[PDB]
Amino acid sequence: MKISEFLHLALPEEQWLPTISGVLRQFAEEECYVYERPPCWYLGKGCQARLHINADGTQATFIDDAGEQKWAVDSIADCARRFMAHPQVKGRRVYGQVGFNFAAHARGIAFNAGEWPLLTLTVPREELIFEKGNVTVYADPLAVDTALNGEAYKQQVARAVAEIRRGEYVKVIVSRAIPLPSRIDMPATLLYGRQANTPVRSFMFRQEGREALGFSPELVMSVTGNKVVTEPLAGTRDRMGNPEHNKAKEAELLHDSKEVLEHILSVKEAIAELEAVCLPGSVVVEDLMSVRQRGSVQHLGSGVSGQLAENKDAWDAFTVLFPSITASGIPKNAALNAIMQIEKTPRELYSGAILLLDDTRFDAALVLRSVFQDSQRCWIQAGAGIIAQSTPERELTETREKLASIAPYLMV
Amino acid sequence: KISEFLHEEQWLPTISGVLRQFAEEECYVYERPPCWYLGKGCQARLHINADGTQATFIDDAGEQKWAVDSIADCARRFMAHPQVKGRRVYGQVGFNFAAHARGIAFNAGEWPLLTLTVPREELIFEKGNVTVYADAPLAVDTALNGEAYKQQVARAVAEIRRGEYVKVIVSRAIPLPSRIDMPATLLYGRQANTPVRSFMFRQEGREALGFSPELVMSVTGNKVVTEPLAGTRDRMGNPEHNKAKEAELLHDSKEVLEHILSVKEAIAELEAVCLPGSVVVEDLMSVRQRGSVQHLGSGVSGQLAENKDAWDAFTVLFPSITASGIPKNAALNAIMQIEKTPRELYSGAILLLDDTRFDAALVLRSVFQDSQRCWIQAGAGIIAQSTPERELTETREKLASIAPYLMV
Ligand SMILES: [Mg+2]
Ligand SMILES: [Mg+2]
Repeated sequence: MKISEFLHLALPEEQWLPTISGVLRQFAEEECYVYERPPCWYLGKGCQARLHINADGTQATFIDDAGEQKWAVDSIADCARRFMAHPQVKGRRVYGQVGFNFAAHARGIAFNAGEWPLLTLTVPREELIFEKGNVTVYADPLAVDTALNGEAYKQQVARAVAEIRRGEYVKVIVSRAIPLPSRIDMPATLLYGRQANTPVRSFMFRQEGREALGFSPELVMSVTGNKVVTEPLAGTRDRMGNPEHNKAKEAELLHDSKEVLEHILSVKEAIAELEAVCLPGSVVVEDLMSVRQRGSVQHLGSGVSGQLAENKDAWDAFTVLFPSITASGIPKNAALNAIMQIEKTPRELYSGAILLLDDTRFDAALVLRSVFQDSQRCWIQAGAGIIAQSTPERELTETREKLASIAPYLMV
Repeated sequence: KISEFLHEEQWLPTISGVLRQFAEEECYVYERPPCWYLGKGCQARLHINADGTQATFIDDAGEQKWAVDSIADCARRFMAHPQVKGRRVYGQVGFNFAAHARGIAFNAGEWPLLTLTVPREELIFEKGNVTVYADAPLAVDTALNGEAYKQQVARAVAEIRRGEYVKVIVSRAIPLPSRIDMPATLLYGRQANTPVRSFMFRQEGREALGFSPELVMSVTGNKVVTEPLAGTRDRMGNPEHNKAKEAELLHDSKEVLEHILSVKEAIAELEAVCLPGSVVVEDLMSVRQRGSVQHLGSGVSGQLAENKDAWDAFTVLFPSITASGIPKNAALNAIMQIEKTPRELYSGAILLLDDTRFDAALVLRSVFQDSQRCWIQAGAGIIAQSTPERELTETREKLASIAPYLMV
């Protein structure tokens, strides 16, 4: 039983995000969740009920006010379904994070565990929903050098290009972590970062000593009723200039054969993924290869949709779609294998998903253009789609173009 | 009126037989799985002459001249005519229809811009039955004159790289040593192909036959579909060869780019005539087997707007982007400067209109003959990245879909 209150803040638009970050500052050190899905910002505080999957997928724990329960881990998706069905959870927004290694675990691909949970789902104790200067309450500058270690990355890209030329796989996203000098101030980074971006969703969370914040450029998946959508963005140029340099870069992208190829190969794989969980004949491209503006960078983007088959649910669709093809590679299983052989730090949540599940929707945003901090590390991370035609130098520059989406706006 | 219903392997042979038995008679043959249609004679017809200056309507009662300010409106008038309404109509649309509909100036050829015919008799071949309704291979050298075509391609590449337009189909006509036996060529060529539609028409001393690899348009009720194919490799080797060429096609950046450029234009074309938000890609860039060649193919669909009919959709979609170019009007003008023989029906459409459809097949992989010329024709979509030698070879791969099956 939660009490609710509605407040009209007589606030100008300019003050809406400043007010949201100011609330977040008041949350201090408490566990919390922030999700932007226009026209709303959803803020959760504390933990009423949580599902926790540990880093190697061997232990599932359900926690609520009756205590901890261990659940069987025969399928993480079944644990998720059990969570969502629970009396503590039905009819409440659930805030979730899914780590990169959830994929290897679901697919029976051996992997070296990182430190972060594979999956968590949380119902918060308190919530604030901001919309157009109204609020509903439910209650009971860093300098970072993105050029550094750029040499070792070019080598990783070389290896990938060489492995693609040998036929091992067709596309792989190779990424790099940039260790940061200190922990960051989440509220301020959210404020400055967000105004410098135009993401499909924004998020921030703090849970069990781990935090992340980011400006998600695309959906892994959205399900509303029986309709499932995925939004592959792939093929990039900067937009770090005048409207003229940007338009020239847009033009240079829409017609560059290499980028078009990398885009369309990814879209075809997304179609194939949806066809696995959808009614025959229902999978269509609703928007084909249009340019999407994302702060420092612009990308070719497509929207693909289908109707879920009678025997499939949103967790089946999620398991197939995860991680985004555009953040992993083609064929997906081969690219996942390659990422674990080429990359030398755990991705953790990078290239994973942030979830908001509610009455009408299962919403899953791709974790890119994000910052991560825990007891051991504080970092940003960005990657690039590598294909046969890729060259190490362009791909290093491309990772810098993407890092410029967040790195300038990291605040202490 | 059904007259006879007499109970597949014998269908082609029978069609050939009609064509032979009743030569000197106008005949229209159309394949749309699971049926073949054959029309004979002429109960009513609309004829648009080669420069689009005269529309003639003919029925039994005689001949009429109709106002020809809009060819589409003439076609609509024919379709609502009391002698036509409720009957299947067999049609053809020449390349220069587009120029005319678009108010682009053109040099007229010899063939009609548009004909629509209601036959006097019809045979329908469906599920082991025919239903009757009533009131030597010639050797062709496809290498000859390739140097002239390569200069044509080089000129288009030059114009594209100057920014004059993005894509154009440059084609070449191959004059044949003799007239061909249409019904035998139909039989022999059909067996060697897997087209989306087949046709053979004979009308007013002109004949054309072919194995259409894609639809310009199909309208069924309010749903409009178009089927751009673009991006080609041979399928003329062993299955190992052919599967390797299919994989090479799916990953060749030049082919994928020329394909997606075309698909995006087809989307834009459908958006011009469909309900906002209804236009989708039902099939994105899958390989389509077409005899000597395999192609990247997409299927694009939409719901017609309340104020648009199938003729509005046809005039936007014609000729196929994949047989003309991008932007379409600029490409049409380029074709008219670059090519030196009239396309006539090449890159045009064959139509079948009935109770449950407006179907329009793209005219490629076809042979043509009249009182003056006997020829086959094939082209290639040229973009900034094209190589004249490759495009020449591609035309020869395409021509191999019909040239080996030309029967005298
Ligand atoms: Mg890229
Ligand atoms: Mg081609």
